[PDB]
Amino acid sequence: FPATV
Amino acid sequence: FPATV
Amino acid sequence: GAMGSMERASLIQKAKLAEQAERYEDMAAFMKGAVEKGEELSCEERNLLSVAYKNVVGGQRAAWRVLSSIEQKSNEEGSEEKGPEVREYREKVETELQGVCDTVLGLLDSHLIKEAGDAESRVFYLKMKGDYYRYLAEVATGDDKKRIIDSARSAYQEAMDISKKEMPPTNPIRLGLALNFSVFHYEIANSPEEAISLAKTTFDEAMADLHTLSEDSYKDSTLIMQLLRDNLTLWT
Amino acid sequence: GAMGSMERASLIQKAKLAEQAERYEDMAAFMKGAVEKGEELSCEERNLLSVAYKNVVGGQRAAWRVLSSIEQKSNEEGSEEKGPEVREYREKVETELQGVCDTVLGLLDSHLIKEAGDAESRVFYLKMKGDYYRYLAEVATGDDKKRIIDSARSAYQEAMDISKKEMPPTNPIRLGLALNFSVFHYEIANSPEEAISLAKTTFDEAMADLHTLSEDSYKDSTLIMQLLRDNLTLWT
Ligand SMILES: *CC(=O)NCC1CCN(C(=O)[C@]2(Nc3ccc(Cl)cc3)C[C@@H](C)O[C@@H](C)C2)CC1
Ligand SMILES: *CC(=O)NCC1CCN(C(=O)[C@]2(Nc3ccc(Cl)cc3)C[C@@H](C)O[C@@H](C)C2)CC1
Ligand SMILES: [Mg+2]
Ligand SMILES: [Mg+2]
Ligand SMILES: [Mg+2]
Ligand SMILES: [Mg+2]
Ligand SMILES: [Mg+2]
Ligand SMILES: [Mg+2]
Repeated sequence: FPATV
Repeated sequence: FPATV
Repeated sequence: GAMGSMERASLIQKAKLAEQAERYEDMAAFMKGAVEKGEELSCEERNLLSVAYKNVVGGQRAAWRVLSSIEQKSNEEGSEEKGPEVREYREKVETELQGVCDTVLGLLDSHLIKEAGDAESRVFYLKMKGDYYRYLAEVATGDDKKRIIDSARSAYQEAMDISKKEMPPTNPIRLGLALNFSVFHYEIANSPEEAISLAKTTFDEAMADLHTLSEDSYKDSTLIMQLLRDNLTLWT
Repeated sequence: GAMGSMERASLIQKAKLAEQAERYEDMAAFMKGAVEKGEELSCEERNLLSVAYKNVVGGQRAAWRVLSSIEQKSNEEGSEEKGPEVREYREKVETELQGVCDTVLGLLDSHLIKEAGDAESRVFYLKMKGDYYRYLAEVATGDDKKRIIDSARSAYQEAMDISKKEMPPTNPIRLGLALNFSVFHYEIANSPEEAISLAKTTFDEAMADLHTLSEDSYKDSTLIMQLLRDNLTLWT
């Protein structure tokens, strides 16, 4: 999964 | 902590 | 609300203890109680709110993905019929996830966003709005899926418009918003080119503004820039 | 009970899904529902029960220890008074922990133990009884602490007596029981010499019986023997 904050 | 199962 | 009798300051104190104890459901319940006192949140308090719910829904999303993968495998040719249990339990997890997203969206709508006038607070809440509609979109399969996706897009877009007008390109909120909206484009809107363009332009514009920063601000900005780079590397 | 309408087999199926999804509270609720159907549990089903509650209470114990350490620090000379919140939240976690232990003990008492006649089932349940009284003992500070400690001891002792009569020294249940009862001696009963003697004799007696085992049984037994060795290394 891609990075999110 | 010591090991328990 | 079960937190109605507890002082605001005590809720905040307990949310910080819950975080230390990795008790994120408790942390979220405390911060929901603090929001429902009706006063605006400080930066630190907004961060407690976001961390609590990010961790709760993050765990739900990971479980939902495990279950959805088992369910998908069950519907492949030559898979033995095992009854309704996989679908039921994925539905159970899904309904609890949607409940948490509805709870966060409800705090934002009643009344965090409308009272947030400073760009840093308003952008932060609008980003959260986009994020929790995005989590709803991840699990949506019905008549409303398009409207759910559009709700996420609209929230992110309003946050982006404010951020570009009112914050420097290195501002961590601006950066985090762009990171997430880029993921929305890639994963939800079927717009990988938009996702890549946003991540790249965000990174590059931030790079050009690092010279203005203190050491500590530079650390903050570069940490998020690396996540933009990580996504670009994954996608190209 | 909210699981009363679900088939036993479906509860078991869902407990296995919950485990895959690392949803241990759900796993425990499913297995509680399965126990409450009233039928005896197979080996596999006993393992699902134990894993679910071990993971739920394990998390509670870790959180309780974080909170108790903060509370202890708050009561040291020169620590600023911060109000009742640390104690209240440690009490909240503690009460939830005690609730889970009471729920497990209640399943064992109504009616798992009394229906368990084979040594492998009866020893396993009696070990669980000792374990959940031990967790109660960890947090006990009142009039009943001695009786709680004795309840744990008595359950472990009955399990030990059966295990030594009816199982080989390498049997994984016998080994796990001894490991845990040794920890009880060290951590709860203030009996480190007893703890060490039990761990050493258990290890040595197992070692002497490994020659009788298949490769797969040898793997199972040696895995637990290593935990005995690890504890001995910690304690000597
Ligand atoms: C009140 C406020 O301004 N909060 C922003 C603050 C910026 C620094 N920071 C982060 O960099 C991380 N979290 C987020 C969360 C949301 C947004 Cl919009 C940006 C950043 C936390 C740290 C530990 O890790 C980085 C990768 C993200 C905390 C929030
Ligand atoms: C039905 C039954 O006989 N279960 C016993 C079985 C033995 C093998 N095993 C283990 O070794 C571990 N868990 C426990 C739990 C309880 C007891 Cl009394 C002994 C062992 C699990 C594995 C993954 O790791 C080892 C260290 C412990 C599972 C339970
Ligand atoms: Mg007040
Ligand atoms: Mg649904
Ligand atoms: Mg644009
Ligand atoms: Mg039936
Ligand atoms: Mg108490
Ligand atoms: Mg003895």
